[PDB]
Amino acid sequence: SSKMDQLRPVLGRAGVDALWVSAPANVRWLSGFTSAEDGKVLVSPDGATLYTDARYTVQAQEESSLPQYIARPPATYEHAADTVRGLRVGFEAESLTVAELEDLRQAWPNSTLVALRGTLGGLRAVKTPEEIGAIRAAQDLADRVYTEVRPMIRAGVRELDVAVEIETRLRRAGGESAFELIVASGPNGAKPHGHASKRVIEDGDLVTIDMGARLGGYNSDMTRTVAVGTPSAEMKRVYDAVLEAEEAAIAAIRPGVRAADLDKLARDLLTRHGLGEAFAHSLGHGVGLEVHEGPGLRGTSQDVLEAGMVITIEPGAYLPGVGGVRIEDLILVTEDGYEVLSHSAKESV
Amino acid sequence: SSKMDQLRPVLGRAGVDALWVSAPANVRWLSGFTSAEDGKVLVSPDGATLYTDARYTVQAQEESSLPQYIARPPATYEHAADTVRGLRVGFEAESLTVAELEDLRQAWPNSTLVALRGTLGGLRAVKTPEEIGAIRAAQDLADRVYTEVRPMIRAGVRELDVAVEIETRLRRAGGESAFELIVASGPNGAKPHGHASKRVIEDGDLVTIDMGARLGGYNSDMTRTVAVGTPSAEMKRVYDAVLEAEEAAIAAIRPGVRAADLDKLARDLLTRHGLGEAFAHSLGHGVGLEVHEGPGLRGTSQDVLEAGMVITIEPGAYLPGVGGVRIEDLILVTEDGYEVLSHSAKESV
Ligand SMILES: [Mn+2]
Ligand SMILES: [Mn+2]
Repeated sequence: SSKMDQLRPVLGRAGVDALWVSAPANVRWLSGFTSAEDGKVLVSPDGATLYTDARYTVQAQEESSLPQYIARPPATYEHAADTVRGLRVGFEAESLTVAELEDLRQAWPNSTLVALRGTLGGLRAVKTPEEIGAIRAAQDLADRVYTEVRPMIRAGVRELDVAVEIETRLRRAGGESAFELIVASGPNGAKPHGHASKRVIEDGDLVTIDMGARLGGYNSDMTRTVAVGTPSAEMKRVYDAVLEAEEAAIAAIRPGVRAADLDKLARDLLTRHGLGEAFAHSLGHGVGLEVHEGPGLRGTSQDVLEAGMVITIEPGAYLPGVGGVRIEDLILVTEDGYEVLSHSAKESV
Repeated sequence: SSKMDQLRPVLGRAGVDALWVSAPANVRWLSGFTSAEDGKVLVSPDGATLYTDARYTVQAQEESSLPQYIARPPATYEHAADTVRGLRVGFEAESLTVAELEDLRQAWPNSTLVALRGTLGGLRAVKTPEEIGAIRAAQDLADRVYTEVRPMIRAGVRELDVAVEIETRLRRAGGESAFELIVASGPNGAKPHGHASKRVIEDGDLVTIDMGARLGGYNSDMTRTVAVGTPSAEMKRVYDAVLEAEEAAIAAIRPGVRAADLDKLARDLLTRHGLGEAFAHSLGHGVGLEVHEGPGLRGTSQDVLEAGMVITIEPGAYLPGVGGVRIEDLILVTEDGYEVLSHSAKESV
């Protein structure tokens, strides 16, 4: 099914006749336009149109699978007004600002604007082979850089300087760090929040490296924890439990498995190994045009995995004031199982 | 006048009794909380309260000048509901999403939510001496790194690699690049949009370096253009005109000068030197907790400069397919003139 033919039944069930697409990732998903922060798409009974300004004329002509109307706001949605006369027009309420909604309300007085909240969650969950290729390229770059920087992770090095080395190499390759890099050593390993600080890595520390590459618009995501010297027996048990949990959750991936059941599998396992109050609250997420997108792997999730989806699996266990471990891989759901896309070594500790 | 005593008359003129502050920069401005993406402030007849969650308990106690209520949304604004009973409550319509507004509407059924659009524009335009100090520190870091990277800008070097060197050094210093770095050589100098590409700098090129440092939450911003080898006579005339324009606009800065009149001064000057259809459409902007904030120096601006404001002055002239020049300095308005905060050399060409 085409992307448009995936989207239209969703709009029907949501009770709207049209959709103003404003989230850059969904503008790009639908049209192929790669400067999507400066584009908008109207999906309507008349078809679908990409709105962008004249700076982008040639680019949009080359990239867009949709016809273009070339102008600046407010001419864009004013031109669109006659198309949505008398229609229920959905909009992305978790993206659109109130001021932007007011602008549309003024332009479309004979339309009914309908807020869509969770409606388009996981719209992009299943990737095409072209999209998978782009994600593989991003993850391959991530793996290359991780492999290059790994030996520099040793006693005497600041967390921050490890992060700088990773960033430098991703950028030089024509990519970028996908999100604020995490390099968490020793007690900093217990904060899932923290990013690379000036703390100096020391003998005995575990070091958690949480990183992804953005390349050609697509993201990757993985997490590794490594030992510098010999860790405490406690931290070794924690590492071994998190790795056991990760590999077990990954091994249950297949079309039809419920995301919540994956989360439960990880929870139960960590609980069996004495870490059932120390663990992260979501097992993982979709990855694509955004680092964090549908599906969601939490206990309450109603998501069901299907072939073509790309997700993370990331159990974590944190011991406040002591240390913590996260291990994460990027997984493609296949027709009868899974394929791990993130190839960097997972070491013993 | 305190920040609260600056804000309350503005709210009065805007016809509201209260304000839900959601823009991170204004949350931080008002409270001093530095993880302001995860804080919200209610300004009300009862006073002002910072809302944030328990991860931030100690930090908020240490940083906030305002009392704290500790919880996650929606408990935060539900707890706030009784405070705004029967009140007109302003909200930042250019920040708040429609979904977030719906959440507030449900929580506050006995309140009237009032959209504020341009209302708080330039709220933070005048900086305190502490804020000025933070901006000086950011700009000093920018100048240091620029001075360090400048000699590497030569024939054979990719624009991208110059950008990487700048980023590396800012990060290692405990700061960050304030915005996507621009290193624009040769014809790339004619695109004000473009960022550092893989283009190799060559003899004869001008190179425009547009950069700032974010450090401790505060931003800096400057732009330099340099010659690699000997430029064409045309590009030299363009450079000399832009520098002439920049220094002239800067020399007119004082309390009471209209931002629009500064823009006109630059326009007229470029026009006199045959570049009056080649120039940028805004002369500059405020800088602070954001790279781009009030005031605005465009022809239509109603802004009037006052002591304590920090702005950029950046004339530009672009010759499509050939090249272009931008030169920009960061300026503090003083009681009887100005002080240039950006100290990197401006070279001859
Ligand atoms: Mn990760
Ligand atoms: Mn600049």
